[PDB]
Amino acid sequence: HKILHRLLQDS
Amino acid sequence: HKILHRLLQD
Amino acid sequence: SLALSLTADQMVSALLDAEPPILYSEYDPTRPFSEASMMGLLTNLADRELVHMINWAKRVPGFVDLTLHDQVHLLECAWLEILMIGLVWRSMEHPGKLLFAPNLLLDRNQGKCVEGMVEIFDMLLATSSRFRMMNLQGEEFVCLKSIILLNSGVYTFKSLEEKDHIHRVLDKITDTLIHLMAKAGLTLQQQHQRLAQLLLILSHIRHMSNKGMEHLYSMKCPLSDLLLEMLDAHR
Amino acid sequence: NSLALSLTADQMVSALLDAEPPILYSEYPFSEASMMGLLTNLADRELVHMINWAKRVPGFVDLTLHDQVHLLECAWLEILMIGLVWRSMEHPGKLLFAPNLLLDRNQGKCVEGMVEIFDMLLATSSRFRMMNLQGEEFVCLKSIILLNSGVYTFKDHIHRVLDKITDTLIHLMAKAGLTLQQQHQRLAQLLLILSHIRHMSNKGMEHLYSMKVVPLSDLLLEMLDAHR
Ligand SMILES: O=C(O)CCCCCCOc1ccc(C2=C(c3ccc(O)cc3)[C@@H]3C[C@@H](S(=O)(=O)Oc4ccc(Br)cc4)[C@H]2O3)cc1
Repeated sequence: HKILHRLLQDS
Repeated sequence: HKILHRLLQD
Repeated sequence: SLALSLTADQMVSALLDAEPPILYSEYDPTRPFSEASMMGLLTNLADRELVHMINWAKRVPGFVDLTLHDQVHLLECAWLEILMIGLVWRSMEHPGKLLFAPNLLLDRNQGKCVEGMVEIFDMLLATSSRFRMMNLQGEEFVCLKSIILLNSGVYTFKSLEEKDHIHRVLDKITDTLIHLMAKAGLTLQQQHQRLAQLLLILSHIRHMSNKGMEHLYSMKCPLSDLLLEMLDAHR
Repeated sequence: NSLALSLTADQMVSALLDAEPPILYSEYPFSEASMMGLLTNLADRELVHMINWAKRVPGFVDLTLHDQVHLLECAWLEILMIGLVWRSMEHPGKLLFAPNLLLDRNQGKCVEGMVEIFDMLLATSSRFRMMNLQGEEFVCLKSIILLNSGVYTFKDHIHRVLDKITDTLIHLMAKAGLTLQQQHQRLAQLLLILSHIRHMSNKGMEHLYSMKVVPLSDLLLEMLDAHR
């Protein structure tokens, strides 16, 4: 889980 | 100087 | 997908409203610059810009229709290109200077504080003067920046269906650019010529990103963890 | 004034077609050294014909020698790559380096770090194939690479010629029966691929000036030295 992945996943 | 020079003039 | 149901004007409105703000640096004018501190300033700035860029990308029509894996790939490939085109845009009306932030406006002599960065500085400056001569408009800029996001990683991805949607969106952005130019009074020949002129500049933006990226993963040899992950994706 | 700007679109196409360089052969199970030997020798012979081709691109001869040198130094690997991608169009999954040197990605694995470039090249070839790129469009795109890739590292004459080539590409699409919308859509699609070709050249160049193995000629060495 990359940081960019989480940030794109945040909601 | 540059071989490219001769090839662009010949 | 709702992105393919947008009119041309609705596309421009979506992109304009999604624009990220212009951030300030920590530049203290009294502190004498060094290589470490100037790179510190650019690095801190870019790191904060990345957070806004990620939330801007979510608002580019079509982007969130892609899988998360694809969204990650496009941003990893395009992030420095996108930072660079924004820098070049806000620097248009400052000839011979790059407007990194409203309080950080640098010429090429100060770019020599970081050995090897002046070559990139000159290329950025040249791109900025190119935009100025063309009189690039804010509506055209946001289209180009969205093209970079969708285009720059689409060739390094069972699933062609993902690449097909991105191409249909990219086609919609082309229609929108032509639409902008036709409203500006340009003829048909002028419309196709300007469209080509603008997309060819994307080749120089790719070049600058690659040259810059090459130096950034040599500068590795204070950065935050997101930027480090962004940088490592190119190796 | 330059004679290139008076050419009609049919005159521009025929001149570019007539300027096309010849397809070259390579020497008649690859190691890493033998693989790079074949490719380096082939690229070296192609460079000589590329310079002749460049002299025949309308408007190129009107530039000074300094400007001609800069464009070719900036663009030479891009120009080799679009040539390779074009030839490989009808060979899905393979790169046609020469008629006697057709390779797949598995053979690309013989040189450590090339398979990444190979896959990008293959992807571009298949993109061109799915688009049904025509040879007339190809010679326009290759001339655009020559004139565009270094224009911003120096200009007015070059941008007028580039405009002429845009007019020519649109003329080719109109002649092919495409609507107005399909014309500008296709124009953009082709020009965006040029950004990927720039990327491939950059990544390839990065590798070529890391391995200093095979007997690269002095011309090829000076052409590589321009990117360091
Ligand atoms: O792991 C560790 O220990 C840390 C390593 C990771 C640090 C990441 C830094 O992260 C970055 C550092 C610098 C930048 C930059 C810019 C920028 C910033 C914001 C913006 O809006 C637009 C452009 C502009 C354009 C780039 S550039 O191509 O010049 O880089 C260059 C090029 C040459 C040299 Br030599 C140096 C930098 C640089 O200047 C970008 C990211």
